[PDB]
Amino acid sequence: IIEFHVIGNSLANRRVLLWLVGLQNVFSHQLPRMPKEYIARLVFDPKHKTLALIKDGRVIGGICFRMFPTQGFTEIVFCAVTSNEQVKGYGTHLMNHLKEYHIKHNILYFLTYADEYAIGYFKKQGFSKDIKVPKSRYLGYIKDYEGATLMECELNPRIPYT
Amino acid sequence: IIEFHVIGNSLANRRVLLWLVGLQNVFSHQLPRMPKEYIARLVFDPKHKTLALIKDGRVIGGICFRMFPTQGFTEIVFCAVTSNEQVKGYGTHLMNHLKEYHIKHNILYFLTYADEYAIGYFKKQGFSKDIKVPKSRYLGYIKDYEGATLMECELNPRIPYT
Amino acid sequence: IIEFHVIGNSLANRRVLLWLVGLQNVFSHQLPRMPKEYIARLVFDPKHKTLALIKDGRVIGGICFRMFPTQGFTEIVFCAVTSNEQVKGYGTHLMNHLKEYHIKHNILYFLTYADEYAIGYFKKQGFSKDIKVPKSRYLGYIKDYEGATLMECELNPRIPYT
Amino acid sequence: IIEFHVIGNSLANRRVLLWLVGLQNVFSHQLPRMPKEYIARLVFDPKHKTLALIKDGRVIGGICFRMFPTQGFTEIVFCAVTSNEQVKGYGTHLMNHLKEYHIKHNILYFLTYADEYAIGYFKKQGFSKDIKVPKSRYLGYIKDYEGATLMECELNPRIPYT
Amino acid sequence: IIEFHVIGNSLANRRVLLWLVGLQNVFSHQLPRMPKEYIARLVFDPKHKTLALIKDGRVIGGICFRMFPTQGFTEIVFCAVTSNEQVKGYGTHLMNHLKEYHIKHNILYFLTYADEYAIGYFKKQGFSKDIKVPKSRYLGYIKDYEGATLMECELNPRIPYT
Amino acid sequence: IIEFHVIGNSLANRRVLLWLVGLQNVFSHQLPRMPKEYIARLVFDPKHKTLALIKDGRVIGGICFRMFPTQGFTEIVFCAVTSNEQVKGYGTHLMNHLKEYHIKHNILYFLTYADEYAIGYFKKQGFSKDIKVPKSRYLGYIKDYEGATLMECELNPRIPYT
Amino acid sequence: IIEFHVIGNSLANRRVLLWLVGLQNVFSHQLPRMPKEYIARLVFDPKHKTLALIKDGRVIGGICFRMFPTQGFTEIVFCAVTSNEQVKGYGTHLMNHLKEYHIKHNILYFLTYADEYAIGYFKKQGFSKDIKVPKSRYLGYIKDYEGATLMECELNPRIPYT
Amino acid sequence: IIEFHVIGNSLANRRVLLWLVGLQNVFSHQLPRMPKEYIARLVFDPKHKTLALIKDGRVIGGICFRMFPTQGFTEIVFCAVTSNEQVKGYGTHLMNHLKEYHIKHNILYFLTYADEYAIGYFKKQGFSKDIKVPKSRYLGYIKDYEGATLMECELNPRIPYT
Ligand SMILES: C[C@@H](O)C(=O)SCCNC(=O)CCNC(=O)[C@H](O)C(C)(C)COP(=O)(O)OP(=O)(O)OC[C@H]1O[C@@H](n2cnc3c(N)ncnc32)[C@H](O)[C@@H]1OP(=O)(O)O
Ligand SMILES: C[C@@H](O)C(=O)SCCNC(=O)CCNC(=O)[C@H](O)C(C)(C)COP(=O)(O)OP(=O)(O)OC[C@H]1O[C@@H](n2cnc3c(N)ncnc32)[C@H](O)[C@@H]1OP(=O)(O)O
Ligand SMILES: C[C@@H](O)C(=O)SCCNC(=O)CCNC(=O)[C@H](O)C(C)(C)COP(=O)(O)OP(=O)(O)OC[C@H]1O[C@@H](n2cnc3c(N)ncnc32)[C@H](O)[C@@H]1OP(=O)(O)O
Ligand SMILES: C[C@@H](O)C(=O)SCCNC(=O)CCNC(=O)[C@H](O)C(C)(C)COP(=O)(O)OP(=O)(O)OC[C@H]1O[C@@H](n2cnc3c(N)ncnc32)[C@H](O)[C@@H]1OP(=O)(O)O
Ligand SMILES: C[C@@H](O)C(=O)SCCNC(=O)CCNC(=O)[C@H](O)C(C)(C)COP(=O)(O)OP(=O)(O)OC[C@H]1O[C@@H](n2cnc3c(N)ncnc32)[C@H](O)[C@@H]1OP(=O)(O)O
Ligand SMILES: C[C@@H](O)C(=O)SCCNC(=O)CCNC(=O)[C@H](O)C(C)(C)COP(=O)(O)OP(=O)(O)OC[C@H]1O[C@@H](n2cnc3c(N)ncnc32)[C@H](O)[C@@H]1OP(=O)(O)O
Ligand SMILES: C[C@@H](O)C(=O)SCCNC(=O)CCNC(=O)[C@H](O)C(C)(C)COP(=O)(O)OP(=O)(O)OC[C@H]1O[C@@H](n2cnc3c(N)ncnc32)[C@H](O)[C@@H]1OP(=O)(O)O
Ligand SMILES: C[C@@H](O)C(=O)SCCNC(=O)CCNC(=O)[C@H](O)C(C)(C)COP(=O)(O)OP(=O)(O)OC[C@H]1O[C@@H](n2cnc3c(N)ncnc32)[C@H](O)[C@@H]1OP(=O)(O)O
Repeated sequence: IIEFHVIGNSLANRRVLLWLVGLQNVFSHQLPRMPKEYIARLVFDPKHKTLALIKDGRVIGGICFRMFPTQGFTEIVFCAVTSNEQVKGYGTHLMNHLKEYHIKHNILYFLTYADEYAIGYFKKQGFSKDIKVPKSRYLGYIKDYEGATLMECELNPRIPYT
Repeated sequence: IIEFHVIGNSLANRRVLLWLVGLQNVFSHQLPRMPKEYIARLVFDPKHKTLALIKDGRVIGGICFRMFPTQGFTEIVFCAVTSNEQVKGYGTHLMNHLKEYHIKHNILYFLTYADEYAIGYFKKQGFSKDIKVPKSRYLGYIKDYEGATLMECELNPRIPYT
Repeated sequence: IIEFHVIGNSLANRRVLLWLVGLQNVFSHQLPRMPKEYIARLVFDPKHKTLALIKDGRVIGGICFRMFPTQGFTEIVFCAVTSNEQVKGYGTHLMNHLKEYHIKHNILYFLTYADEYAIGYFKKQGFSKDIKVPKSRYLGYIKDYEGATLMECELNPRIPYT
Repeated sequence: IIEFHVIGNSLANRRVLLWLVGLQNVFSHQLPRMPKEYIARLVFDPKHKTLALIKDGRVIGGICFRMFPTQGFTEIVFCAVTSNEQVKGYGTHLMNHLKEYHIKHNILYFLTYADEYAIGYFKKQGFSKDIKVPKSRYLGYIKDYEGATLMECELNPRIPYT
Repeated sequence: IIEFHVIGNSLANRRVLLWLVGLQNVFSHQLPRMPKEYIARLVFDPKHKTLALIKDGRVIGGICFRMFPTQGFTEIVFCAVTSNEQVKGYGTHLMNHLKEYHIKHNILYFLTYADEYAIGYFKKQGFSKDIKVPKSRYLGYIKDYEGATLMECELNPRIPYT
Repeated sequence: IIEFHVIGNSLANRRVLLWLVGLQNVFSHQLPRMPKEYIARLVFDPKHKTLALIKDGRVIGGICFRMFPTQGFTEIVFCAVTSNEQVKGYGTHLMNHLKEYHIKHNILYFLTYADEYAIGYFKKQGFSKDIKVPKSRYLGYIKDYEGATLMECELNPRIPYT
Repeated sequence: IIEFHVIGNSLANRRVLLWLVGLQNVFSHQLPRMPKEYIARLVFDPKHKTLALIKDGRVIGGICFRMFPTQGFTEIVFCAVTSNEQVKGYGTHLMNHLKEYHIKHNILYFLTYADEYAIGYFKKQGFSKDIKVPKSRYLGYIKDYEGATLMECELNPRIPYT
Repeated sequence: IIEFHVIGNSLANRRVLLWLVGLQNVFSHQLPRMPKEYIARLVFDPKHKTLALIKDGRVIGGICFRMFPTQGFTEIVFCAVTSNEQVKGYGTHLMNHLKEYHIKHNILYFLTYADEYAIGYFKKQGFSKDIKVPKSRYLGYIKDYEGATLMECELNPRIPYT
């Protein structure tokens, strides 16, 4: 019933392609201040990936992220769970799966910009406002959001998350 | 800078992909009573095409259609122009380009179902409630919408439309 | 553990082969007035497919059908669930999965010939004795059964069935 | 030694060639009011086939027919058994083999035009003057013979014929 | 018209496929205490062959067997003739054709496990309860049937059986 | 999420590799009187296979076995379930899956040597101290353990095990 | 009449080659203190690109830039519009197009050295003397100009520039 | 009798594969607080290498390390010598060989995290708690261990170590 797939636009077949459109749709509905062409541009950007959450063949949530292996971290671009399936643990399950996928790729730091509506969920996911990654390593790589709060999560590679 | 392109999923691909994502977004917003997943599935269906209206590199309108050359007609699936570009003649220019395209393919009949709000636009584009195409030729081919009005446009192949 | 597989003799696989034999066995036991070699011929006909119901690796039911995309409908040939798995919702889930599969293929009409003993099951699956598909479109394509009654089900492509 | 072969010109070829010459000769002699050139043109037509009755390596009878699978029927073009082999059941065995062949191809309707002398043979083979196939389905496909009688045979796919 | 074909699932053919299904049907009807899926698995096992008895194109009997050339014997798995063709010498002709086939392959011993109901048929086909093949050569190769009795037939390679 | 995979070194490979490393670790911990190097050499031996019990992507149990198809039996080399997953039926489900796998390969005899602590588990899985396979067939093929008890399981190919 | 092309010397055909010579000519005339062999070396350097401004097929302006994706910024090398076409908005249109091209490549920082004659135009283009890119990230990558003023423009990827 | 091989999982043959399993075994026994799946994941990670110490064909020690040539250093992941072969100089010989291998690859800095039980051996190997590699160069690349002590060894490329 529940699935997890790290998908993305390569160079993709139709089932993954419609999953990406669903992801772009959910991100738009759940993040109205983000321009939909901006969401669509990043979701289909080849350097971006999306951990998709599938229920009975249908997208119900996902995390869009940008891996920076040469810089040693991943940027969290979009997080969303559809309106009626929220407050059920799916958001935590998504982040946990993202953490397990990243320790398997030996990337141990997440960076993200959270506004006031979002900061609480990231704190529950283990993110902090104390940033260990040096500014010279993320500035110009992650996209800055003025007025938002930069937040960082450090992963433990000896711990299982799923 | 105004452009018209007949595009669609098959089997510039990345720019066609984002165009198809932009068309699915414009269609979904302008046709809110249509399911978004239904729109996406048809927009990316291999047997469906979309005439995209591109302005300065961005999607601002389109007509999704499904050609039935073995039956002698084309089904008009979705028509939409983004709100800020409406009442400028783009919907008329879109339909005229679609007519010229189908005359080149010896397809001279458009079929569609218009609800109470859209009937007036199709009337202004030459559509009629009198259907010359026999029911045995379109039933089970076009998608029926109960309580909507079946409309037909017959194209003149000797007339220029653009 | 229950799965749904649209299988059929191509040109195949041993796991698919033994499922087809199991389907031929179940159909024949549940339809004793059908000739076994007639069931075998259709189940193994390359133009026929069967949606197999697999519980714990073994066949327990299925629906054999013939798609007529150029005609706009699909003919339902055999429906059966093994006797010890009947009256559990398996026949209904089979029909619903078949409806979803045909929506993705833009075939929106089912036609079938029901016994006096099976006509009740088809009425519950939404079938009606009112046939919208013209006779000139199904006669000579679906297999006629003198004495039985033609039944038709129209599918809504904007609705999810599974 | 009795043999039945479905043969025909395309795109043992030399023995099939002489069989086709023998069939054209038998057809011409048994159907004297048919033009010989007309018989030869259809016997060697790529879209036409002939079920040849071979006895000890020699043609003694045949049924030339044209399959219309897109229309759901087959046109019976010529039927003949050489004089010395008539009234032995070969004409009945020929038609029965043709029926079994068409059931394997999901073609369950024969159409033909019988003059006053041939109607009786087709009646004994199950043909009828009542035509279930709609006129819109056969007009302009089968060759019409004015003042002859259109006859139809419906085949039962559950019955063995050989 | 009666023929003998040593067939079996290779790696096949549709005519061979439907014969195998017919054999699976006949074996199962004539051996009701055998699980159908067990019969199906062995009939379609690539190490198993079946000598099919074909009367007028359709299966009416057969013998399924497993050759063990490195062990020096063949195991007889299933023997059946359809009920309306029994008591006609068909089962005896099947056994004789099987014996001839194995002489050409230099396998001179048959082993089998006979019911109290079938043991009489095997005695008539020359089988004996005296087993010359050592236990160390058949145990773990032939399928044991607790309660049944092992029976053995030795073939003379200088004798014609058909 | 429970999975069963038959894996093994030869000639997903990296995930099979880590599975084989996980199996060697589980085997070594659960069988401390076995040399770790001996376990690793057999787990990675080309002629040895392992049925791996995967739970949520991680090895939690397995049966290492060596098939002797030319001799008619399989040697059970190592059986283990990790401590935290014991007494849940996994050892029984592992053996049942191994039995179903071997019936598909016409191997109907398991052989193993059980010490005083493991005899009871094999008894509950149908093994017996009475050995039907002749000594001439297994001596020098299975690895002997002096002062351990040779045990044999005979599988019924007509019974379902999963 | 007006065009925009991001061109450059690869490893270029003749129309682009003459565009590059025109660009080198305009940069020389508009930047007399820059050695012409230095301008020519950079314009034809493969790691450099030039956004060319074409009027009726003729180069009238351009920006030569060096992308440093691994460093997260682009260096602005040469900017010029021909003498008679200046003070018409072309310089702003060029920079805006450069910004749109760079947000599409996820590079969000421009760096440049402006002398006293040039600082005012860059201030109107959104450049600032407050430099957010760390010195350790641009020193040795961009070419230093003593006495000139380092200037930086940060791009917003959610804003359209053309 | 004594050997040294820099081995690792590529994309490895069986002798190297069993050496890697032995290395994973020794690291587990000698570092019990390190999860064995974590040790196995890193030892078989393609970006990791292990300098293996072989005595008479058997693994008796090794250093697992991660080269970061783009960062200018190597991370020391696991060091171990089997229990009975310790305090014999093998640990120093291993590190010396690692140093010689790294000056040949022009990497002149080692970084590692040592707990209280390990700090003394690294001090004897020339490691120091004064860290010359800037934090911006190793943070997020080497795996941090809270409570452990970061330690650094600088190599001299003009000195022979073996
Ligand atoms: C800014 C941008 O550029 C980025 O970087 S990405 C954009 C991020 N923008 C959004 O995503 C907005 C739309 N939102 C959603 O789509 C979903 O809302 C979530 C956020 C995906 C949660 O997914 P979800 O609802 O499945 O979460 P789940 O069920 O795991 O529970 C969550 C546990 O966090 C607690 N909590 C505290 N504060 C919040 C909060 N603000 N939102 C949600 N939960 C919160 C809650 O109270 C429970 O904690 P508990 O009840 O256990 O104490
Ligand atoms: C399957 C089936 O469901 C479909 O296929 S979904 C198609 C229906 N999709 C929508 O409903 C989406 C929301 N809508 C729009 O996206 C745009 O509205 C349009 C419809 C694309 C017009 O495009 P547009 O605004 O560019 O039109 P354009 O400027 O060419 O002028 C058009 C001339 O028709 C006059 N007119 C009269 N009645 C209507 C009417 N109901 N709607 C629009 N115009 C109308 C108008 O007043 C002017 O009249 P004129 O000035 O010529 O006398
Ligand atoms: C057209 C022709 O060539 C074919 O293709 S052969 C089709 C007919 N194939 C057979 O004859 C084979 C033998 N049979 C079976 O293999 C099974 O019988 C089912 C039905 C095929 C499997 O379905 P199943 O047993 O899993 O049923 P499921 O539980 O899903 O639905 C149960 C709900 O159907 C209601 N109902 C009403 N009338 C009937 C009826 N006549 N038979 C069964 N249920 C009926 C019942 O009153 C309940 O209604 P509810 O409980 O909802 O109130
Ligand atoms: C496009 C359209 O123009 C055509 O497609 S051209 C087809 C017409 N081509 C000819 O006309 C050629 C000359 N003819 C022949 O080549 C042979 O004559 C036949 C027609 C091939 C019979 O073959 P055949 O002689 O082997 O027949 P067979 O032995 O199977 O028996 C048949 C049973 O039908 C009885 N019967 C009743 N009325 C007739 C009749 N008019 N003709 C033949 N039999 C007839 C017969 O008395 C026996 O009756 P039963 O004994 O069963 O009661
Ligand atoms: C080992 C096991 O895993 C297997 O592989 S399953 C083998 C057993 N499969 C069945 O049970 C299926 C159901 N059965 C059949 O499908 C058919 O029954 C036959 C026999 C398989 C076909 O053979 P058939 O019927 O064509 O017989 P045919 O006419 O050739 O020989 C007839 C001569 O057998 C004499 N006779 C003595 N005892 C028996 C006996 N028990 N049954 C039949 N005949 C017997 C009879 O008295 C006459 O003797 P005669 O007339 O010579 O004096
Ligand atoms: C070459 C030769 O050396 C080998 O091949 S090495 C194989 C021996 N490898 C070990 O020794 C490793 C340590 N052990 C384990 O890794 C697990 O222990 C098991 C053995 C994998 C059971 O797996 P498991 O714990 O999942 O078993 P599962 O839950 O299926 O139940 C099993 C039912 O057998 C009952 N039972 C009675 N006696 C024993 C016994 N001695 N051991 C286990 N169960 C036993 C139990 O009480 C329950 O009885 P029930 O509840 O059915 O009445
Ligand atoms: C240093 C080097 O290593 C680099 O890094 S690259 C080398 C840069 N060296 C040159 O390029 C010298 C030659 N120059 C030209 O080739 C053209 O002159 C431009 C600069 C390409 C403008 O192109 P253009 O003339 O098309 O500009 P446009 O029409 O967009 O107007 C421009 C708006 O900036 C206002 N403005 C303020 N100060 C200046 C200024 N110094 N120059 C031009 N405009 C200026 C103006 O007053 C209007 O502002 P407004 O009037 O609206 O307030
Ligand atoms: C933390 C982790 O994430 C890492 O980063 S890796 C994990 C490191 N964790 C271990 O490896 C624990 C298990 N351990 C071993 O597997 C072996 O124990 C060694 C460490 C490989 C030595 O190998 P080895 O025994 O062959 O050493 P060798 O014979 O060269 O002598 C060594 C010379 O260091 C002196 N010494 C002082 N303190 C220590 C100490 N703590 N351990 C060993 N020697 C020490 C000793 O007294 C003699 O010095 P001397 O006697 O000459 O003054």
